[PDB]
Amino acid sequence: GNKICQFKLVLLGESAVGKSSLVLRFVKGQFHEFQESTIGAAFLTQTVCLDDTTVKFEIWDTAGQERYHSLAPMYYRGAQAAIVVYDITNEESFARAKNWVKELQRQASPNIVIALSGNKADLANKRAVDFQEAQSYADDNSLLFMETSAKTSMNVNEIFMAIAKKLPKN
Ligand SMILES: Nc1nc2c(ncn2[C@@H]2O[C@H](COP(=O)(O)OP(=O)(O)NP(=O)(O)O)[C@@H](O)[C@H]2O)c(=O)[nH]1
Ligand SMILES: [Mg+2]
Repeated sequence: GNKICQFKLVLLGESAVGKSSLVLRFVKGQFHEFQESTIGAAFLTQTVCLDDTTVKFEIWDTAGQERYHSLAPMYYRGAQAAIVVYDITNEESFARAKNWVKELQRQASPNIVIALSGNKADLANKRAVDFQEAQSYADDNSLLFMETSAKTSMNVNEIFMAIAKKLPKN
């Protein structure tokens, strides 16, 4: 089809949950076991086919370390969507994700679409966050939830595409 559109997506979450890995998997079909912690933010783009539309994702991959918290609004101001990422093996990272969700609900655009990624789902033998508990949390907060693995690719294209399908369209 011959339509085109573009939107801004921000990833937020505790350091080491796999934000950069998810973006690299989606954008480059790449996964690096040895990824350096991000400084401030990184920016990448992917263009995909969705139905009749060529959709360009402008992706802001934020640094999750607490020392960068005050920069976050620069990165989510203006975003049409967010993915808040946690690590399914780390309950504290899940708690931190909930606080990022609260911040977005209070301070981001009121029409932002927010997804929740329970990442590192390939490490389910070390699970700390019950799937159904996270799904219920997501449902109660109007969040798109998927468990993902940047390492295997599980649900990575799916979560990004599902967001793009739910961006307002008349
Ligand atoms: N097993 C597994 N490891 C993963 C997965 N996603 C990321 N990792 C690993 O987790 C580590 C941290 O990933 P990274 O993408 O740098 O995390 P981040 O959220 O961008 N960290 P920061 O916020 O500090 O930039 C890396 O060693 C990476 O290989 C995944 O789905 N499964
Ligand atoms: Mg990173």
